[PDB]
Amino acid sequence: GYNVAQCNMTKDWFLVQMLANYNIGYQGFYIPESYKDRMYSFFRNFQPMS
Amino acid sequence: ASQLNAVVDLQDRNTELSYQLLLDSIGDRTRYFSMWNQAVDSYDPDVRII
Amino acid sequence: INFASLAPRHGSRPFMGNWQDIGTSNMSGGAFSWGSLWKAWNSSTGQMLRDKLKEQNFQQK
Amino acid sequence: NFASLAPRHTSNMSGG
Repeated sequence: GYNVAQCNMTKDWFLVQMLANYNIGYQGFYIPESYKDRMYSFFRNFQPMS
Repeated sequence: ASQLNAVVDLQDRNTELSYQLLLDSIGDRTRYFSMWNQAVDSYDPDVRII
Repeated sequence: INFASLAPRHGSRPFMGNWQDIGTSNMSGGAFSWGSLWKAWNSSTGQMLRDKLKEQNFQQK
Repeated sequence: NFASLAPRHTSNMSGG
């Protein structure tokens, strides 16, 4: 019961990546502003599958 | 006059990758500039993910 | 604490955000400064290239 | 002092 985003990523790792890249996570998750999320940023390349 | 080499390059830095990330950071990356042969590699998302 | 120290310091001047910053947004009349940029299978190329246009697209870098 | 020239009318890898 430690997964997120309907994928294999744990809440810990997702939280750490989002905090490291967008300063997001201590005040609720949400899609970061586009200008903060460049081509090599985290969220853009995240792709859950099932 | 003085052959005091002003470029001290190590083999630990990855200057190529550094410039790759800088070009993404400061400006848009999608657009193509022919002069520097500036055209970032990319796959078709309907091929990477079916 | 002057409450000041606690701020990212960017240069000997503690960086503190604008005073008039608290906030309201309800329905009509108010909107933000960063915005929405936004047969079959024949030609192909212009299309691959456009899919690639889904990244940062304007400014306010 | 140099106003006669003016027209008249840091990034490290992270930092959010």
